[PDB]
Amino acid sequence: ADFESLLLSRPVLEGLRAAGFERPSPVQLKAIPLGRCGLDLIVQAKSGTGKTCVFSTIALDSLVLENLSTQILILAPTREIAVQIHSVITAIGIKMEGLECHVFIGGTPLSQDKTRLKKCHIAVGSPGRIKQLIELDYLNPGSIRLFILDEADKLLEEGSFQEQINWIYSSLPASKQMLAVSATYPEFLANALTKYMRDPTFVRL
Ligand SMILES: Nc1ncnc2c1ncn2[C@@H]1O[C@H](COP(=O)(O)OP(=O)(O)O)[C@@H](O)[C@H]1O
Repeated sequence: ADFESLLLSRPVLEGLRAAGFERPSPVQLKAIPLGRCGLDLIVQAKSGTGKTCVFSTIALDSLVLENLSTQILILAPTREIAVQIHSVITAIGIKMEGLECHVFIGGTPLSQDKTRLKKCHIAVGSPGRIKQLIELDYLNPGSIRLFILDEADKLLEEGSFQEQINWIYSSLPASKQMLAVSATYPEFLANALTKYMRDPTFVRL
């Protein structure tokens, strides 16, 4: 089956092909329609199966491009992974004129993040910086409808970002979709995600 059978919009289809993604991987076949349906997803599959591309594709297909507002928030456990996500979104979104996707990490002045957030469809960042930006109302979360956790195991493990993610989650609108993707699903992650997803759909190979 091809990407067309997944009912993606033409700009996303064209972007996928331009970015070198000719046919969906098994996890993409399963997860993309469920993502388009608006369901909360837990996608658990090993590294390299295509999970980053899954959520990036669901995200881009969901965007109202003509509304220059932050509709999608994506968290990553490291600065490098935040940038990797940005690279994937920018590649697949290459046919979407005026797409604004930006990375929010430590080391840039907050005043510059403030300016960048005035033109930002998709915010990608680390939990600490994103929390700070929401607290300052530099990122007003009122237009966010899709909240994505990449490497959710690493995000929510002991000594990581559960407190900040709980806080961010609570700041978001009541009505929203969440996606969590992870290589593993240990008890701590199963338990943590009950805070955010009432009755998630699981996607596994
Ligand atoms: N449909 C596809 N066709 C070809 N290559 C793909 C496809 N989806 C992902 N890839 C590539 O496979 C690798 C792993 O994808 P990624 O989305 O990073 O997986 P994960 O997040 O599960 O580790 C990357 O190099 C990515 O560019």
